[PDB]
Amino acid sequence: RAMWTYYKGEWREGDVRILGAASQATWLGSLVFDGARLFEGVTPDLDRHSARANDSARALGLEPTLSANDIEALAREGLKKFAPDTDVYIRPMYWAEEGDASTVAPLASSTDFALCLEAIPMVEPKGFTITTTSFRRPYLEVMPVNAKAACLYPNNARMLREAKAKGFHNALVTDVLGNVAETATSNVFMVRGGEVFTPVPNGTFLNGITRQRVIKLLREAGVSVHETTLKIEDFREADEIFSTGNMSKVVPIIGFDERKLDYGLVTKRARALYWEWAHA
Amino acid sequence: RAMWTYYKGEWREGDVRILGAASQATWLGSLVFDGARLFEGVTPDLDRHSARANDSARALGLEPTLSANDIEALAREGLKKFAPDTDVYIRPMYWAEEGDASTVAPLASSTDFALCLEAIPMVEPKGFTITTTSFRRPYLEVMPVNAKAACLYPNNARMLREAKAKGFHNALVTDVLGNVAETATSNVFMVRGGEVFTPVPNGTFLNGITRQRVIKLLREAGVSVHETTLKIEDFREADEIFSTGNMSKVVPIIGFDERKLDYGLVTKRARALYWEWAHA
Repeated sequence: RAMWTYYKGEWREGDVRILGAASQATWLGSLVFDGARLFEGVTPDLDRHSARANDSARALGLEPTLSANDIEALAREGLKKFAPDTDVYIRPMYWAEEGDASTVAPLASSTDFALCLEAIPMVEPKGFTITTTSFRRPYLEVMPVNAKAACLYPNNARMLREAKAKGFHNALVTDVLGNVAETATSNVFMVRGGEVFTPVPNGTFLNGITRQRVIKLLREAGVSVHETTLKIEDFREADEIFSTGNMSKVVPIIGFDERKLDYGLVTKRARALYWEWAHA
Repeated sequence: RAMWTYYKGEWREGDVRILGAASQATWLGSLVFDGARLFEGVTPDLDRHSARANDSARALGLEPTLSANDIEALAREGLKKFAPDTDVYIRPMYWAEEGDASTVAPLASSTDFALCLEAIPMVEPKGFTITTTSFRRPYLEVMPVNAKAACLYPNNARMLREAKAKGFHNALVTDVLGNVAETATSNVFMVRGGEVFTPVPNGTFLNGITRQRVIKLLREAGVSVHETTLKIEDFREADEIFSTGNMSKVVPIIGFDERKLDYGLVTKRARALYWEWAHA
């Protein structure tokens, strides 16, 4: 429950109201965000997550108010406000307060910032199940998909609602071509014949920072990782399925519709490799 | 600058911060809104706009807290707080404060409400110009487009930015099939041979409340109105082009790229007919 938010030059505790009833971002959707993690005393790829927040802001027509180093430095300061050995979820946020002459389009100079830190214990994942969804990923021509932006997630939400209705935690999501992109909440991986396969980045989903780190570590450990075009059929044949993302880094997928799947060895190795590097 | 906002059972003037740093809606995009208008002492179709706010909410997985009559009554109470002869933009808003077990999907029971009234002068339009845009309308398969939702507008923002880059106010927007849908901010109409043509609803754009009113009134005045598929070429050859929407109701489009167009006679009839009905 413990929470600290940096807003208007001050660290503030608890619930901090940051968006106004007449803020452009509030009803016209310009807010972007990212996510880093403090756990077991370390903050892996905090620098990369800090940098992407600025990228996402610019991708949404905002003008980021802090350098990547500023955000990282501020994050580390905020973490100090927590009790020792407290795991924290770090969410930087940019948004426009005003619109330009068109009202709908953001006035870049009106960009504001907030950094929200929430105490969330880092727990070993028990894994989750997946099913298909009737909805698909958008693409750049119809949504700003090249950004970690709030406006993209109601799509993810309805997919999750659908999955939940069907008795599953999450959904395996395809792009408009019918090729697997990711889950409704995170990048997806599969293991087949001792090899790791993951959807090739094509811009319809975020090429996750955790994803890249895991690929890098797996290949360094001698594991073959293929970034290629994957279909639903490929995941039907998987020996293992897992996901990567900021909150828990590496999470097993223990069910795909009627096929139950074990928490696999290669997934466990991936997670082990991440933790080694994080504490190196 | 004058503003009155109803939030947590209380009216407050000026800037009211309604969305929290950790509100689900803030970084996951679940806020919906509508827009009605007070001008010259009347609030045409306030009831329809109030009702659609609940529709959009359910379309975003929210559970609206107020009936349409409740929303309208509140608006009428708030409007009394403004100085006489003040034109007001009326914006009801729904959003989720919490997410469910998935974090990303909104917890319907955590739906909250705010009604923001902004004094915005109703100006007699001189008309605006349009150009084409590289971006397209999304569709139901890839976004929850069946709602007046904040998450749908950063796409429109890109359209406006692109239009501004080419030296025009607004964009004439097509769906993925390549057919004209609307403008980046409002429904579009054209006039040809004394007949009115407007894009047929196909789910890629909002069937505006103003749009429906103008169609109804024109037909009652003996004007032929066609809801058909229109291409860019149709607007290239149009005798008149105009737009409808809550903000200014009926507005002429006086330019399509290099081609200037007059504020046409049928457009003037539409606006006159709207104002007549509005003051009835």
